Amino acid sequence: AVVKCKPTSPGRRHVVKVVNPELHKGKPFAPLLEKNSKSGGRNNNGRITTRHIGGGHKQAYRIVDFKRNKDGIPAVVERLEYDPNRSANIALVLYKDGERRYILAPKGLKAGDQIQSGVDAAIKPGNTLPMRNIPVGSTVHNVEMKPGKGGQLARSAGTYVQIVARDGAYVTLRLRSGEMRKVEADCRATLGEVGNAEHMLRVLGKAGAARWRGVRPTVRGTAMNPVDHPHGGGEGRNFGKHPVTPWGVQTKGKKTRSNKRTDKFIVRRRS
Amino acid sequence: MKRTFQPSVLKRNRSHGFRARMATKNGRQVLARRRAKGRARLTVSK
RNA sequence: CUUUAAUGUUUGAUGUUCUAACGUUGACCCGUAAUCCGGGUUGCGGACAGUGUCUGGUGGGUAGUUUGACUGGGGCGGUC
RNA sequence: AAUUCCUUGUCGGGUAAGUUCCGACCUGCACGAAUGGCGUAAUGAUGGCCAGGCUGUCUCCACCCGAGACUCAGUGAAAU
RNA sequence: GCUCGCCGGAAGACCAAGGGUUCCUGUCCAACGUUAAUCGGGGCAGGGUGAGUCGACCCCUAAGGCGAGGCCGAAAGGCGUAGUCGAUGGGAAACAGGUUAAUAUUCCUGUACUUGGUGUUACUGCGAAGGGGGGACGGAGAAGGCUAUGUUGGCCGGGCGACGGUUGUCCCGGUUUAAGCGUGUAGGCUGGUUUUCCAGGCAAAUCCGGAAAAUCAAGGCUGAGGCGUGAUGACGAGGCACUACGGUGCUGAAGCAACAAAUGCCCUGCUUCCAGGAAAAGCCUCUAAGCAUCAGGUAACAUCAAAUCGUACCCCAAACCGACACAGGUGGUCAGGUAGAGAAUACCAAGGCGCUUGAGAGAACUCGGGUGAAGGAACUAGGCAAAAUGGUGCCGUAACUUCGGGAGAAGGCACGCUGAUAUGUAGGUGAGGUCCCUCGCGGAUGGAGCUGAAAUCAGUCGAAGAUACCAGCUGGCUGCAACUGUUUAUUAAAAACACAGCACUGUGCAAACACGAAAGUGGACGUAUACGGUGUGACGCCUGCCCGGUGCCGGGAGGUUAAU
RNA sequence: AGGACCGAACCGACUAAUGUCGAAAAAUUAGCGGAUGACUUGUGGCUGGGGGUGAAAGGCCAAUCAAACCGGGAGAUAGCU
Repeated sequence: AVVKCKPTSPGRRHVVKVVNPELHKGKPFAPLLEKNSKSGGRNNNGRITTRHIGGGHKQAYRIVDFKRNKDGIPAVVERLEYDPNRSANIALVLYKDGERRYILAPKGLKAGDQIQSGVDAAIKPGNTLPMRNIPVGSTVHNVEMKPGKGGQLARSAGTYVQIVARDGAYVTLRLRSGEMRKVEADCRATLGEVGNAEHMLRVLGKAGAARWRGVRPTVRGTAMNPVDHPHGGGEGRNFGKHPVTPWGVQTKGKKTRSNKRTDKFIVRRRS
Repeated sequence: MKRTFQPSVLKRNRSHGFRARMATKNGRQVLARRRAKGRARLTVSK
């Protein structure tokens, strides 16, 4: 659900919250928890590689099952939890053999629902099936690029990929970016669309939301000195230069895709 | 006013101790130069 | 010799297919109480990608430099 | 106009007196629409002006309370 | 020794970090103390630091370091696995009184507790770098039960007192007692007992998890405080006897009740919020390998050991960092009485100090203030500085507005003391007696007793009763910026930077991008509702024309075009 | 519930005055803004010089920063004093 807080004060005036009533109001499943130490944009060398990262509320990583190797084992959805690491919400799944795991929550899943992985699966949301078994023209999420990888496509909230064609051993998938990609049929995929489709409605209200979400202030090039940024300099907000990255690479409409390895799997580009 | 030097024996030993100096050859070269100069206090220690 | 034609030959540019080089930050087993690494099987690409020398283009991102002289406040204007 | 050389542009308000300020016109040297234009409640140790109380800021300074200044005893520098 | 003054949320007492004998005694003013000095944190000599229960040490570990093999790199070396370090964290145990000139939670007196070895006795399956539970956790907020603590009353010992009265509802001081042990309550959490089965817990499992049942409906875990013992013990006001006259020995009465009450415990609790809130070890349990007449474990008893290191002193300062015996800086703990909402402010208890130059005079002038005739900003770039309001309760509160705000708008009236309402009310707490009890730390009545606001009337003193400190000046027009916030430590705090939002662009995941000769990393153990770059900066109208020049994208007709 | 309001500790330095061979190599007095968060602080580490960090000022990097400090080239050169 989407709610707008009354403008009791600045900072609350523009706050729009995304409240999910059915989420579990309790501690997560400890056995599946793992520590997640923040990096603040640093690397092994210790220097800042990616900027605007640092701080934020502590969060513990959840071991989410992606490969879904429990083939032919029906399972029940115990409940839904909010995973800080992912933009969507995770679902606790208890299998008939007596073990609990975490999966990505599709749109149509709720508490007490039945799911099952493996080739012998139905077309109901939450089931896992290779594209060969999945009928053409269907929407799937958490698709694999290679067998056993785990799943890499359509993992955000409210995302999905459409199965378009079937080129024998290969299948054509249209992604949310308009990309037409070719993927081996042996790879696995999950039916249905990811839940929490209202992720865009949140506006974070104020600076503090982004500050404690893990994003630090961003400084524009015009405000920087010539020694640091290619932009900047001159009295009175003078630019007189084409847009460029801080490192001299011309941005604002320059393609950086130079691989020549996976292009054989690329049918069309964005438009 | 909190001046530049705020003593802390643990930090002193872990930053300029003999073990730290020998950890890297550069510190070993520093120790060799100190010995050649013949200073009574080779490094900082209790 | 100018002009042509089947056969066998040197072959190059391009296209399709295969794997035995190569890639695997895909899966399984071992060294191994091991997300490193190496080895064995398999799957997926595959003579592509990537690397080494030469070479055309871009390249103030970076590095070394220059920006003459006469010239009565300055530069401009003018002369060598 | 945070932009205007001429300029204190012209007109009305505010003071008796207003190169500042507000409102109206545009003769825009040299505003202008995401290096944003137009309004915007609330916010500001933000710029400017005005009005009420207040008072030593001032007309115009006067006295008093404490430490220096001054005298004595002991210690005793500096720039040049 | 007696007066006067200061701190007393500190200018008191403990520590952590940091110093290294500055701590006490004897002895001296050669040098130091911004003067003298017999004095000192100064010179010489002596003494002083006692730990199974404090901490370090030690088991484990976060960030992070090192890193056997391994990858890469001209060499050096860089990354990193297994492993090992790394407290700023998790793990076992003590309190009261007494003593030295200097040590005490270490020494002495009393009562306890914890971990292992050895031996005896009765049973039994033991057994892990392996599995499961626990350890194990955020922000904000309300109540309840308590306690440290403080007030009053009764009791005890003394006093009745130099300027009026004080045998009386009067004054002075005490009324303290720990850890541990047993009861286990207030409160919080959770449904238990038994049987059968399961490809799950990288092999197994009686252990965890899951699936079926029969039975009861209670059980189990945690849990402050209070109560008895600890304790017919220590301590205890005061008195008595000697004093190297500083001081030492003996004795020693009562040691209870009510109220208020914490930021401290129940509370790692309970209720909500999204920003979703460390890891491992100790601890309980299950089994693999191997042995089960063994070994090993359990329960009771006796004994041994718990080593080594710091223990002085300062620790908001004269001893630490500032070159100084420097108006500066320094983390945590306890932090009381009256007024006060308050850890503010005014005076004090405990406790600590008068800050290491003073003695005179009371010129101009300087520094910090007090007052002021009349005008009240006329001074000045500028209401700069100064002056002024300032608190509680009640009425009332404009334009605009995003309907929240503006607003504590602006602007008006009462605050002292005493008696009555009410020989202190409402309210809070709550004795004894009476009745029940699923019988004890149990439930009703009841108000004894204690505490106790706010309001009305009347009277009364003062020029002024928020009487001291504390404690917004107010309104309008207006440019900037949405706002909170951050910046040039050490002349610029702003219209500058940043901000939530918006738009373009790049990236298909061995992603783009950046650090790196390369490995490998952050991005991300994330993934097109995801991440990087660019420009503007909430919200409403929106964001008009131009592709010539320079970038970017696509094209290949035709000319040029290196290496070869 | 509030990157809410008034206001102690805590943080910072917006105004005035004193101090410039000062108590202090940016200090003291009264006002001053935040004071539940984009807050602050204790401890231990990581980011090392044409490099780090930087809510961005050419700011900070041990009282020194438009390129720190230490030793060497080095008795650099100086048509200059």
